[PDB]
Amino acid sequence: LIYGNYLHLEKVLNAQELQSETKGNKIHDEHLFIITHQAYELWFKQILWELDSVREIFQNGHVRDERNMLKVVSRMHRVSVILKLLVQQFSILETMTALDFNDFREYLSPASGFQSLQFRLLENKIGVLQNMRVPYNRRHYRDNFKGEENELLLKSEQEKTLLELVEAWLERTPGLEPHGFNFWGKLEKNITRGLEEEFIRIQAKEESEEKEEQVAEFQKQKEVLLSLFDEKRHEHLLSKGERRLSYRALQGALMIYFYREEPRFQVPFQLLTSLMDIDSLMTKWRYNHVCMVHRMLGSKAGTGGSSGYHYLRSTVSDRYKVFVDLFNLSTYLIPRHWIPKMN
Amino acid sequence: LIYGNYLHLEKVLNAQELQSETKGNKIHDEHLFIITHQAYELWFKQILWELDSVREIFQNGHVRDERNMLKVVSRMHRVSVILKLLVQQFSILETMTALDFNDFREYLSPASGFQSLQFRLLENKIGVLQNMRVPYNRRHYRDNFKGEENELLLKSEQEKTLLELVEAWLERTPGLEPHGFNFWGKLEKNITRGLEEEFIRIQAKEESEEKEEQVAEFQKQKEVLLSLFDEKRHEHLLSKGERRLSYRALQGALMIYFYREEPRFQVPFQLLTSLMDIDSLMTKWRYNHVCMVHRMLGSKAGTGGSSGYHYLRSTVSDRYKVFVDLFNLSTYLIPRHWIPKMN
Amino acid sequence: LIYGNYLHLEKVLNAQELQSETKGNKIHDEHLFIITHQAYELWFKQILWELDSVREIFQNGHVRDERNMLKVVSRMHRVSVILKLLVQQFSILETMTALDFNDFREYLSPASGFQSLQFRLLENKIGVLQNMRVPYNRRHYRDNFKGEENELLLKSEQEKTLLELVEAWLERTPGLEPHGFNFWGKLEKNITRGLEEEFIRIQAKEESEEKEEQVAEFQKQKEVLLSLFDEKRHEHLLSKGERRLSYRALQGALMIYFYREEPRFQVPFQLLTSLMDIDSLMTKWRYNHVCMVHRMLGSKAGTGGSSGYHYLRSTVSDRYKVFVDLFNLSTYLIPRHWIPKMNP
Amino acid sequence: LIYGNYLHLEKVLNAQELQSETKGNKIHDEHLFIITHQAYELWFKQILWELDSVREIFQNGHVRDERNMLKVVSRMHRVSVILKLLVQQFSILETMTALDFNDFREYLSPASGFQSLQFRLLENKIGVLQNMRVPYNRRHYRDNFKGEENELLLKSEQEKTLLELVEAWLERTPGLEPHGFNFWGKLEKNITRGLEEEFIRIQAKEESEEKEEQVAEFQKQKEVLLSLFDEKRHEHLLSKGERRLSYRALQGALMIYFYREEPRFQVPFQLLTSLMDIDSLMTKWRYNHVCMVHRMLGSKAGTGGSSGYHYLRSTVSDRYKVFVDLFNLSTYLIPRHWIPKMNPT
Ligand code: HEM
Ligand code: HEM
Ligand code: HEM
Ligand code: HEM
Ligand SMILES: O[C@@H]1COCC[C@H]1[C@H]1c2ccccc2-c2cncn21
Ligand SMILES: O[C@@H]1COCC[C@H]1[C@H]1c2ccccc2-c2cncn21
Ligand SMILES: O[C@@H]1COCC[C@H]1[C@H]1c2ccccc2-c2cncn21
Ligand SMILES: O[C@@H]1COCC[C@H]1[C@H]1c2ccccc2-c2cncn21
Repeated sequence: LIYGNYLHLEKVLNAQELQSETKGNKIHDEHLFIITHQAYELWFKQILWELDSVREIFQNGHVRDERNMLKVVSRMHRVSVILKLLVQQFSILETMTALDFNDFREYLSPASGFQSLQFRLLENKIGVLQNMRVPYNRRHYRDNFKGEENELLLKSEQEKTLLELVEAWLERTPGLEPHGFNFWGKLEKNITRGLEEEFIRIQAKEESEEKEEQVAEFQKQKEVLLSLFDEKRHEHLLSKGERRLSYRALQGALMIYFYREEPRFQVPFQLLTSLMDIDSLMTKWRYNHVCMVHRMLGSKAGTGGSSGYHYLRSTVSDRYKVFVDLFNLSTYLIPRHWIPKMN
Repeated sequence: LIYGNYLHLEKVLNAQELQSETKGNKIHDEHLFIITHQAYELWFKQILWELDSVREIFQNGHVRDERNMLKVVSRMHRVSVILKLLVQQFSILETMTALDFNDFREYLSPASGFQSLQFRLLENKIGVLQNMRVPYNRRHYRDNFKGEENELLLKSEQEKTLLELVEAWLERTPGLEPHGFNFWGKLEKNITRGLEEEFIRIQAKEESEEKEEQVAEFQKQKEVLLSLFDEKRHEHLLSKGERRLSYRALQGALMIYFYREEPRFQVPFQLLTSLMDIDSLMTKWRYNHVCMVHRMLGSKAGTGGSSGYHYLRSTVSDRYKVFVDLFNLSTYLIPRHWIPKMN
Repeated sequence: LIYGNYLHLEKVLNAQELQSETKGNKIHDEHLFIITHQAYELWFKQILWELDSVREIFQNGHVRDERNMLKVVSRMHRVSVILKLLVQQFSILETMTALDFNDFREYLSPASGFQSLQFRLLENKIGVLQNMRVPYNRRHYRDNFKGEENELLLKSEQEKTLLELVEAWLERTPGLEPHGFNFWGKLEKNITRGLEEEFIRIQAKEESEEKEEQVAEFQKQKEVLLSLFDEKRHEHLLSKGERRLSYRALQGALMIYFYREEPRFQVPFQLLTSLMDIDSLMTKWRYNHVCMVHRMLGSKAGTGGSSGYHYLRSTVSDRYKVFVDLFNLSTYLIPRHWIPKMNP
Repeated sequence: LIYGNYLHLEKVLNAQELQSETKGNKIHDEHLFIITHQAYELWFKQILWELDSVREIFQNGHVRDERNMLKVVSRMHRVSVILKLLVQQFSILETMTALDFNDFREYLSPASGFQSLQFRLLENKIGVLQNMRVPYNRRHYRDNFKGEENELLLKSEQEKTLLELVEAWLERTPGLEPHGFNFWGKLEKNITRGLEEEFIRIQAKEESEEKEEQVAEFQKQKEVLLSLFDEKRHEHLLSKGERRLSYRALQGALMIYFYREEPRFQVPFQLLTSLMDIDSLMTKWRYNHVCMVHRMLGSKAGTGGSSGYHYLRSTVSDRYKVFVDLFNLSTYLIPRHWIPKMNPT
């Protein structure tokens, strides 16, 4: 073929219709606003392309096969790389002044950011749960989409999410077997014994101002480290939304996290890293978007009532962090010797 | 002289003393931790060097002289550039694993993060207020310091801060004069007349859901826009800490913000931009530091039974933003034609 | 009005046709290759949109009017910001392996990067010159285009380029007037007297190997500074292509460069800076692209009998630098006191 | 200990002596110039710390042991990360104007950028050879040093470089054994038969314009792919300096490069990638340092009538790229099916 025809530039480079130009008063900066979003949507399409291919590798149940595992890790890293660029893409819109923006703002109404199907699909496919999704202007997230788009968005809710699939894989981690290696058993013993060593040692220190603080630190460290073995706490925190992964998935995640230097757990750890990197960048994107909406509209300007800036500020939270459990693995790090070994 | 002697490399490259190596068990990654902090401290010294030079240009009262104004804007931009790099410097410490970090963590005690004199001076010299700051372990920030350091740290609180100096400059903005150009007067009249025209436009509009939805938004925006002309409200918000700049400073800031395209207001706006950039990057530094402490240490782990991650997450707030008023200027943007004519 | 309809997502998100998928054997990484180029082309469209608006502000002859000058500087800075991002966009294609790329490479032929109309227009509108443009496999860039495209590409060559327009503006700089301020005169005298004083200073020093180093450097710098006032040398370098701006434009550029701290020359300098940034980033884009063609195809693999990597290596040079004269202004920097004082 | 004492800030933050201030006329921007270099030198110290630890892991001969292999790959990646930041650090010095720079430039003489011991050690320890070093003002790089420094710089030349150590490791790659798996044998046969099959499809009537260029390209590709198996050519290119790795090392590198998707060759490939990244970033550092030396003092000025810019422009070349052979692995890229099948050997 020919470059332009292969890339369908007859469609791509003929999709720029300025509403200010259509309504007479053509505003120059409107073209930047069009291109920016079109670039974002092209990248969301690519993110979904990678995400759906990764999801299907899991659905086949052959993720553990080293060749398929690499495809997952690499494509997950790619999404991380795309998102990294997408955060930097805000710097283009920083060149647009608040004044020049408002010259065309009026022509954009009533079109909303909530009408970005690709962003919504991307959120749903990762594992952003609808139940613990903050509602704007007493209106639900799916009311903006009314048609074949609503049908496609329902599929993303129903179908197995990336979190659901990663949970499944984490549950099947070798070494968790109580009759086999028994990681959870061995760990509980070394930790309880490690803390007994620690409590007596913080007591075998001179009665200073530092001790009333260290004793109180112990009651919270001991609480955190042992609550790991309390399954009822885990089941209560899951219902609240404070935890996403199942108890067995959490055990698998901790195993990979501790044995990250081991050859068998290097690549599974890389995947966990990529899942955390995707979540951090999804947050940085939301944060950089919040700043953009504050610079252009203000902390009070919204849609027929409540400010848009205050709804979006509540989306830049740990509730929107799908792989929140993976971030909390670091709260349970124990000295190297306390980790059960091998022969 | 000679490269090494000029750069005093006999001091710089002979300041790396590994505590794990001193206490026998040498940990390799400890050297990375030393170098990173030494690089940060060199950059904080440079930030303070620029900041103090900018502060003294203001103190002389000749900041309005175009030649001195350029020195300020350029040096303020430089601080923005240094901070941009310091945020990126976290990526170096991302190469250190949580496991390898804990191997030397023990040797670091009792040295703390808020024992960094340069960072504290940097906060104080910008205008981070002592009353408007969150305490860790019910202790003050100055209690960790003693002697000559505590003496130097009190000077930064007492002496005129960058905010105090910018406020002073903003108060002396030409055009605010009520018998001169009378910007504030002209503005208030234009906003009243503007809202009136906007109202009869919404009133004559065909009675719908969007007609009543627009009335609710009009009433909220009308309230907001005229709240700007209530000086006692401003005075009450200043005491609460919700605002930092004086009422006359806020008027000057709004003048530069609206007339940013004017030749007389391009450079003063660049300064306001750089000040906002500094505040944004100071936040991004705090945020990137809190992501580092959440994956190196725990969400509950800290010093003396305290927050740790939770305290450093309360610093990543608008209360630590010194130039908060400058960010809120956007919440008062009015259509281009409502802005009073300059000539 | 709806988001998708406003942004014409029915066109944009329905323009992804994988050739490997069309020919059966669907290659996954091909979709990344499509999206990447489509993103690049959307950004080239935006760069051209800004560039053409800047060019028309100049063509009206009212660029010296501070309000129009700001529009130019700001939009030129925006192009710099867009280019900065496109350089970083190569990092996306770094995730694609050489192996996975060759699985679909076959399905792309005979389509070439030389068929990117927008990139060619972008080069021509800035002021990349055809006569001093390296030819690939004994074939000119315009041979790869036909019809309406070839007609539109001819217009970009004929019409006033950004360089031609900036040159025009630089020629009309106040202070160059020999009967007025006479900058070039004052500068020539001052550089002569300055070098004389600097010579007394080096000569009165103690005879050592440090003195002979300062001598050889003074002699070299004396040659460079005095060669600036040689207009025929400039005229000869212009014909060779080693310089692009006219002698009077070069004088205006030096004036802005020295008086950059002055209120009247702050914004004109910002423009000069922006142009240099655009040239630097256009080079960094070419460099980051030649580093991808090497990694994906190799040092010797080309289209015809010629090497792809070797040709693209010849574009990452100073001949493709439109604003090359602006980069060389630093070679003529003189001590602050040698600079002629300003008239109030 | 206390933060300041642990980090020896009494040394670090008391090492800033402005020469313009010492000679009366204090220039503000001089402090930026001091801090920038001090930051660079701290990072060069850290790069050397990682580099020397990586070099000793190789010298022990236990680099193939998966646990030690990871230490190497990770620390090599860290150097890549530090260098990435060092390239971005030039943006700090971009805030300094050419005019403000020249106000203090005079006070810096006769100190030179060549007097950076750490940078020289870093170059020598990687594998930048003295035989292929471009000379400035007809003065060798070692002449700018004296005493203990000159003694320490000689050690870096003598001792096994990172290239020498990587070459050694590449030579011992499993599968190269002619009686074992015999990769080079299998590969040679497959490339010959592969080229034959392509020639039969090309030479199959349709004498057009496109067909002749396709013959010209086949003939050029056939030449390059076959010249790979000519060990005589390789040893001639090694003596010229156009290649750095030994013929057996090149074979090992190609094996990892083709079998990169294999579980046994994932981590060795990551190392090769990190080595190439280090080489790319070392170049980007030199290039960004060339742009800066052009913006300040121009393109003609330097030392003793010799151009500073022009010399640093000649260091941006492929001659300074130590792992140049690794970059050229992409030139001998063959269709997936031509690559020999992996059997347990
Ligand atoms: C001029 C800059 C921008 C402004 C002022 C802006 C404003 C807003 C506002 C006010 C909202 C809340 C919903 C609404 O009324 O639309 C929103 C939502 C959103 N915006 Fe933007 N936006 C901007 C740029 C972007 C860009 C460049 C993208 C990328 C495609 C984007 C994607 C979205 C998405 C996906 C949402 C829904 C977010 C969520 O529910 O979590 N916006 N935007
Ligand atoms: C391994 C990575 C790091 C960890 C785990 C870490 C941990 C902490 C912790 C827990 C705190 C709270 C106070 C304390 O107990 O010390 C803190 C404070 C602080 N850290 Fe670090 N830190 C790290 C890296 C850095 C770096 C690279 C710098 C730069 C010099 C830095 C500068 C500071 C400063 C200035 C504070 C006081 C912050 C405030 O009060 O707002 N930290 N750090
Ligand atoms: C897989 C990565 C890429 C490879 C291997 C590649 C390869 C090449 C090659 C070999 C050429 C020489 C002409 C030809 O045969 O096409 C070329 C030219 C070109 N490529 Fe690419 N390219 C890549 C990515 C890109 C991207 C992402 C863009 C951005 C749109 C791009 C834009 C161009 C342009 C505009 C030219 C003409 C350059 C000139 O004449 O100065 N290429 N590319
Ligand atoms: C104001 C910016 C700078 C200028 C004008 C500058 C100029 C130069 C010049 C002219 C040379 C050639 C030798 C000489 O006469 O010194 C050189 C060499 C060098 N510079 Fe700089 N330099 C600058 C910044 C830096 C920085 C920030 C570093 C980092 C430490 C650096 C490191 C070096 C090194 C290591 C060399 C030797 C390079 C080689 O032989 O390959 N320079 N510099
Ligand atoms: O409703 C939004 C108000 O601010 C301006 C953009 C408005 C809206 C919008 C309309 C058309 C095309 C894109 C976008 C967009 C992205 N994020 C929010 N949106
Ligand atoms: O208190 C911190 C707990 O985590 C480990 C580092 C601890 C502390 C620390 C000890 C020694 C030298 C520097 C620093 C530093 C900077 N920011 C935090 N720190
Ligand atoms: O001719 C190029 C050889 O390498 C593969 C891509 C080939 C060509 C190509 C074909 C189709 C779509 C885009 C591109 C592109 C960008 N820069 C070069 N190209
Ligand atoms: O030789 C260089 C000419 O330009 C000014 C700096 C000169 C020289 C220099 C003097 C003192 C301290 C550091 C450096 C350095 C690093 N790279 C170049 N330099």
